[PDB]
Amino acid sequence: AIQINFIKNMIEETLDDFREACHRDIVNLQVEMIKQFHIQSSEIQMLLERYSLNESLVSEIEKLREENKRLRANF
Amino acid sequence: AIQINFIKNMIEETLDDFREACHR
Amino acid sequence: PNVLLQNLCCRILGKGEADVAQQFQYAVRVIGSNFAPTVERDEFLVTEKIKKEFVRQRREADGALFSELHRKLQSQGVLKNRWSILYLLLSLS
Amino acid sequence: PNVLLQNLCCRILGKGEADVAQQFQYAVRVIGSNFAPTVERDEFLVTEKIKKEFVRQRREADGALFSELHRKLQSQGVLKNRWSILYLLLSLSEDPRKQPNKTSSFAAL
Amino acid sequence: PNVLLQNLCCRILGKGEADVAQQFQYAVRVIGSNFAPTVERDEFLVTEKIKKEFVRQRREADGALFSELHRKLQSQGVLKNRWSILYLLLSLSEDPRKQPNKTSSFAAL
Amino acid sequence: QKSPNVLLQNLCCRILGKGEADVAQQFQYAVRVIGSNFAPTVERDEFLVTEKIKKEFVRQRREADGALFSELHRKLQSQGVLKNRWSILYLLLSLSED
Amino acid sequence: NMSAVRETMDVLLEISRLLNTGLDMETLSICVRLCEQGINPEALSSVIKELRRASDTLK
Amino acid sequence: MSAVRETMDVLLEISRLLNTGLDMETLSICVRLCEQGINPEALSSVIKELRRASDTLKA
Amino acid sequence: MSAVRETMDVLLEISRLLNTGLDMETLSICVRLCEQGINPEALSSVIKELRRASDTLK
Amino acid sequence: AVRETMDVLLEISRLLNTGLDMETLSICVRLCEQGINPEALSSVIKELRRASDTLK
Repeated sequence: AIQINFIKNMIEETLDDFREACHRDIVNLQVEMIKQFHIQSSEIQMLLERYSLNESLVSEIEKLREENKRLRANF
Repeated sequence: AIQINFIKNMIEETLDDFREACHR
Repeated sequence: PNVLLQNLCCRILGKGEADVAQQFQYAVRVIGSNFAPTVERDEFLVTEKIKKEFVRQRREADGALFSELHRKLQSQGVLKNRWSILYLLLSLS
Repeated sequence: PNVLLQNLCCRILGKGEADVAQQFQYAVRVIGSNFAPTVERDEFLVTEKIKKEFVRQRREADGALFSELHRKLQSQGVLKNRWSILYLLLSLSEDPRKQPNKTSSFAAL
Repeated sequence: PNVLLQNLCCRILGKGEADVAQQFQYAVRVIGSNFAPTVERDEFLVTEKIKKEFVRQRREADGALFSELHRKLQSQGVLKNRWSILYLLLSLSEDPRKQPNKTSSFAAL
Repeated sequence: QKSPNVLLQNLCCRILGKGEADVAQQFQYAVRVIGSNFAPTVERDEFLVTEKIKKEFVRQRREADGALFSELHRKLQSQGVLKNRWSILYLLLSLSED
Repeated sequence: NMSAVRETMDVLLEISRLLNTGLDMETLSICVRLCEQGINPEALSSVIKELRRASDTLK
Repeated sequence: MSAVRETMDVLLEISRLLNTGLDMETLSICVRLCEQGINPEALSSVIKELRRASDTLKA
Repeated sequence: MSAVRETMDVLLEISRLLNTGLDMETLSICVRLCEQGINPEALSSVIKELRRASDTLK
Repeated sequence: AVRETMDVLLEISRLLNTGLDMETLSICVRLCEQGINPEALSSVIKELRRASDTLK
């Protein structure tokens, strides 16, 4: 048991070092993941937005307001 | 004490192979 | 809690805002993901793991000094949960 | 930093500048997502590891040779992160007795 | 390869000759991703894992039998893709133990 | 009745401490999680699970309570209403607390 | 039949209490019914922890 | 045609012992894809989702 | 605030031993977050990633 | 400095039976000196080699 107590301690400590280092990495994947969901959600939204509200829409909206008020001006 | 070191050294060898495996 | 999270975010990037709205929203996202502690209220072990890491970096003199600093906190008896802050220091070790 | 990555993509793959696109979007994203280093500033574990690799490839002679060239890098005083190039080489090691998957038109599968 | 994977989908489901389009689309995605398999080529290494697996379900007589079958297999045809088939089967093994739950009410949740 | 859908809602309603229709938003989220597959760490042998529960009792410094657990186990086996004892046993083991 | 199910519940209930649980008898009943109806043990364990956590943030 | 059939037959012997639980026809497709280069890990994964999908459907 | 600062000095020193730059201001804020019973694991994920973001950029 | 180092690194790659180009290693020195994690550097290049294989 004297030989054993020495060995036993060594072994547990190195398996713990492996568990704490591996643990830290898995915290980094999880974080990297969430962050990427944030980034891609910002990106897709932005590229989407430009065309959804494209110039084609903007011009015809603009056109509609100015005309309706000028009409009522002549009535 | 040499007998402890001997076991220590062996254990280190198996953890290194696993580290690189876990890394892959 | 919400504003204490917002303050922290501004301070780490450098004091005063300069388009850090996104970074605060990102941290709100992180805090809404449920993580799970490995040990809870076992402050003594969290000190022991730090020390094992300091031998691991070959920075053993730092490891003697850290023991004095935790013992300081232990005497003062401040309530916040001592384990919470130490667990923060372990992740950054 | 970007310019460097673009030069890696364009050069190896050849000039599509729109057919080397994939690697480039891939590249910026992968490096920007932060993680804390593992196998860093512990060059002793890395040298030993490459020697085992040689031992495995049935080239005992190349391991003593390697050790000599390794010490030659130290004296130059250049290349801040030595470990990272060594780490890279080891990943892509292969034994002289097989060869890993090569196929093309993988999109079809 | 498009034909082969589509036929793969249709066969397993035992029906659906253009209704398995959705499952197909997924399969094309998974295959288009990349892997790094732990143990890459080399016939000895895969045979050793298969024998351990045989012993573990308590099918000893089968472990001994398989080894003759492996030498036979080789003799009948020689590939560089031999290992990929043996590793494929390995991963795709099934345990005899337990019921594999219900599917007659598990569908509904 | 007791269809899966009806039982998962009742569970959510009481544990979240909010009404039936007011736990919906979490109710949908709950369906995705269960319909994404996992596989237990212990897959083979009913005994492998039991010994684990028994080891846990010792660890918590509650040796006496693990003896009591063996006795309960015989009771469960003899009545035979359940045919997936293991699922129930792995599930409480996981939700163990101090 | 009524008696038999009660005893089945009763034994499980004793085990849950020894191991410490936050579930009541009603919820515990529901879990078993899920067990019989299929449902690998890990998915069930996970959905519970996330739902337990969300309740504390709310209250 | 002679060479090919004789590896498959030896291949079907292993599959039934090792408990693959796949069909003959399907295995030939698995082997053709390998010889043309596929990753093994991906290939088992696809098989698995398809397999589970079939059982649920029938009931 | 005086008590919070005193604690904050002790954490600033510990932070030097591991060799991480943190402002004094951030070390005070961490204290508020654990008194409120904030999850230390979410907390660390914030500290790690935003300090690193700041260093790579500059 | 970059070139001198590239020749010694080129010697090592040849021993491992691992093909890398002259150019890759030189760019690598540039990335290191700016700061790159060892995992990242390896991962971009490993994928870039496989991309080149599929492409042709």
